[PDB]
Amino acid sequence: TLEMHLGDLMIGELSFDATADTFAVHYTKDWQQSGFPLSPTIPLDGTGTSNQISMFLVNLLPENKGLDYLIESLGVSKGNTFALIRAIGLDTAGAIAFVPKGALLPETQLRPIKAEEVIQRIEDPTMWPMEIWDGKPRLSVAGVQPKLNLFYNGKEFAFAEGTLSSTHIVKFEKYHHLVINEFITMRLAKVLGMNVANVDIVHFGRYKALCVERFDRRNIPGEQRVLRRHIVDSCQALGFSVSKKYERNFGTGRDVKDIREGVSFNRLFSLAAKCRNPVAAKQDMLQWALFNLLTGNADAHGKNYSFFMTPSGMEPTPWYDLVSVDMYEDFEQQLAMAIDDEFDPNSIYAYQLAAFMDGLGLPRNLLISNLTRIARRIPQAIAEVILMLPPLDEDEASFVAHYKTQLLARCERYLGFVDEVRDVEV
Amino acid sequence: TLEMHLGDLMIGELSFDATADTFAVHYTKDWQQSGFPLSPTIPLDGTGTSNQISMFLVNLLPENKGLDYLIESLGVSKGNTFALIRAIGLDTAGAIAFVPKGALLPETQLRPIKAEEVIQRIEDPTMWPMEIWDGKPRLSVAGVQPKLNLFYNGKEFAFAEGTLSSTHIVKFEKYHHLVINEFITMRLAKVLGMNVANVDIVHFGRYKALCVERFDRRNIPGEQRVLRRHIVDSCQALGFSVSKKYERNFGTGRDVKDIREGVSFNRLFSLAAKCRNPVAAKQDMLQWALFNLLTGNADAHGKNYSFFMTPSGMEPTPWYDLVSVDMYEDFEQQLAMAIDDEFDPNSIYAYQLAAFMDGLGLPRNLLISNLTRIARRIPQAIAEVILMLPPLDEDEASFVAHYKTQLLARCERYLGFVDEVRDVEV
Amino acid sequence: IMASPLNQQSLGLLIKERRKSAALTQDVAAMLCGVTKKTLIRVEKGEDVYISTVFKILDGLGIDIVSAGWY
Amino acid sequence: IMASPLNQQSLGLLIKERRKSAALTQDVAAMLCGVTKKTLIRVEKGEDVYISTVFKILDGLGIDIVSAGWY
DNA sequence: AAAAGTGTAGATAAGTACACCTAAT
DNA sequence: ATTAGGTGTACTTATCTACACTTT
Repeated sequence: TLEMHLGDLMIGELSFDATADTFAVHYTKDWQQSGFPLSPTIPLDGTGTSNQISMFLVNLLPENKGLDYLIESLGVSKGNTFALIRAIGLDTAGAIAFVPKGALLPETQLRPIKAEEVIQRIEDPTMWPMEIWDGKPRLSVAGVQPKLNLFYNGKEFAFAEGTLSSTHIVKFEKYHHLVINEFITMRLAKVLGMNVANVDIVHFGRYKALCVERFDRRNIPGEQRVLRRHIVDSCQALGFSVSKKYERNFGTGRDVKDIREGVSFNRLFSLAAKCRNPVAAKQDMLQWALFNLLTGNADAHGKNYSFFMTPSGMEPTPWYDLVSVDMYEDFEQQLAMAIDDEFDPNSIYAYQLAAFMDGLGLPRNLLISNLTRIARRIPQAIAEVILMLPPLDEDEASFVAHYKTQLLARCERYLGFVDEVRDVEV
Repeated sequence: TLEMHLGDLMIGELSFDATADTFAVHYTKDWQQSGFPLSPTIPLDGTGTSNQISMFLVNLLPENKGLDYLIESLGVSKGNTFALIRAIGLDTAGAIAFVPKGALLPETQLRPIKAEEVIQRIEDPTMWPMEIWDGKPRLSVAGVQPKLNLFYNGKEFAFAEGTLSSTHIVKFEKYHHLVINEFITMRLAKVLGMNVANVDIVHFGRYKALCVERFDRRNIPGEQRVLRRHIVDSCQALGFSVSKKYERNFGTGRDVKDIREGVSFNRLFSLAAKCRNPVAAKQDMLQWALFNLLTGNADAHGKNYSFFMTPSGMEPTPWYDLVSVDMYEDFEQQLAMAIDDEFDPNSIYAYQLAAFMDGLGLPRNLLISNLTRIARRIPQAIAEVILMLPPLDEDEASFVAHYKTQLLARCERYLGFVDEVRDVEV
Repeated sequence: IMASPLNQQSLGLLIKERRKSAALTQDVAAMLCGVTKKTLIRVEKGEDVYISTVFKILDGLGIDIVSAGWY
Repeated sequence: IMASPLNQQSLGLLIKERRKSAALTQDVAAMLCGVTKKTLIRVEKGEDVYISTVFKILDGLGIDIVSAGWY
């Protein structure tokens, strides 16, 4: 049994049955009346099924070899969810802390970090990759993107301990020009007026890293605290296992290609009903899809889209993990979520989009409007983004040139057939 | 200064300024939030004007020489409102009791009444002659229909003292065959399905009297208490002086015939807005008017129509004081409230009703429906009412025969021209 | 019993119940509300109608409808 | 702002404010709600409309509307 | 001897969509 | 140069005033 602490307040209890190997969640009546559930699949009345609770908890864990690091510190079995969540319970995705009864370390301290300590990990002692090689074959999402969640006051980075938690996520690059890619993409998103997490490039030694501001975390100047806001990804919202993050959950094999049990665009838009403002949500989701289509992000999947949980309803979070995959040909280029049963970005035409919107029960002109708006604004936008960059070498410059060219190419390509969309017969 | 008590609870204070000769009413915050005002013209915030308060308080007093009786027991001047209300405060129209601070006499007991005590009052004074006042009166303010408000448990009558209050009104007849008239009229109303107070004929010695059940008062069997519910007449609702009870408040003089400052049907229906259910109210009022037209009641006036006061809004009370004036030719036969500027019942035709409904902004077919429904139902209804009568002599029988004949005559007369109404050009 | 969230149907039902609560015939209530009883029937059954109608009947019967981070 | 009982106009105003709160274009919000923007303009201005439309936009924007002795 | 709740029909009137164009900032 | 708007047919629909119907 573990107590659920939100901030300084206890919202309920998570009980685990060792013999039955089953999970249960029960909430305080105060929270039942005034509060909100962990996810839609774990209601306040305590009717949450063991399965949904388990999957929810699993979805909080790392999806990469980094997990195997948790096995390095932990002395339990891979099949043990409880101990793992108990280990990382104090700081995880979302605002929920899982605290053993009568255990609190309020008075703890900060652990300032000097650049050498950060650089020390890039040498990959006590850290992934090891084992620097993707993939078996065609990647992705692991393990080539080493990351560290840290507390950032605007000056110095430090490790969060006890009640304190990391306010930022620092992403270090090994694979070529990834920080620049995500930086340009995220800034491009923000410039276009999209709702997106704030990103800044930070330097450690000769290495560049991407500092991302957590929107589910807010630091208070003038005192010692870190404010958390609870969130859930689309897998946790739809009650899907982490394996279902991709629409095709059994892999890219052309044998299983026809089997999609995972998160799709329909399943995503279905969540608009649970949002405080369904229209706005669908708008955000559609712009997310179109944006990922234009920036050539094929890795946009279930856990890359999340919602703020509130008593009134769900709210969409700012976008995050926006990257152009089209740049890298050593990765998988087929979309995580297909457009009207088409996973090939190059096979997308007026038909796929027309049927895609028809499949959502939404007017096509909405997509025409939303698509035409962005693609036309990108050329002037991408320019402003490049100027936000720090000093570069020639390779990086060539990469950014290639990026700009590819982006403009996609923009033109899409902008080419948009008019056909209205008159298509699906 | 007098405290306002509703039931066992103090709902506020009525303050009187002796020097300024002005009235003021201020309420407790509990009552302000959860309660309702004395009338619409005396709001809970205590902004009620001295004028409206005065008129309201005056409207509670007797309109007949009985006023001079309360002056006989109290011994004060006519121009004194405070002392009179202070005198009768314990029992008045409505649920409001006006109690001097920290003063209660009664230790309430019952004072049983034997018929002899009644006959003594039916006998000379005990003043109720009351003619000839002044003045040769006409309209039913004339002379005396002596009544006493008394407690009736269903068996024995007793005087209400202290917190206890009269649950019934016993009306004694002097003028010929009035009890039978009101009885037949009220019972006819009830038979037709209208909302009306329940009436029963009671006998004292050789004298007949009409026992009327107060709808603003409810007695609890099994215990000693009397529950009051606050009400207001249309004069108190519209904030009019008692003099305005009749549409023509300056009398029937042909000089003042064109001057009507008093309650009219328009002014009455205007109150439908303040009711919890305006439609039902308008329905009740319309059926009230039509019923009074069919039964030939020309005395139906402002103080003969009242509303229950509740926090949610006003509700119409059951009808009362329904009498056929057409039977008596020694009284004023012109309507208290005119039909489209026509005070003569004999001059009422399709035109007057058409313009009457047009003046209310209501469809004529409504009046056609309500009129046609009743006028055909009266013939079978009046028969059933006669069977409710006690043993009669020949005079009474002749009176009831005349009544029935007149009623049927009116019914046919109205039913004659009712169809023309739709095609009328006003 | 009263369901809090309103839809097109439950509104019509609410109206119907408030009408029958006042023991009013459809024709009378409709007439007084300034609509034909057929329209009132359409409204009661939750069928599509002009909002003005709905508000005529609602305002008529005294029915009031109202709009309902961090840590 | 009004916590008071809603009428045809204040409803349109409420919708308009909830729309502007979401920073949504009329065309976009209307399209997503399954109506033309002109209709949405009619609704926002309190002009007469089919109740269905009103409920489409209301349900779209996630607006919930609810129905509000003896002494 | 109905009553209240239904539908029917022509006739009036009015909403919706669909896309083009306006006026400002 | 974008959002909140007014146009324009062609279309679909609600409203009204009676009559007549199916059940009390």
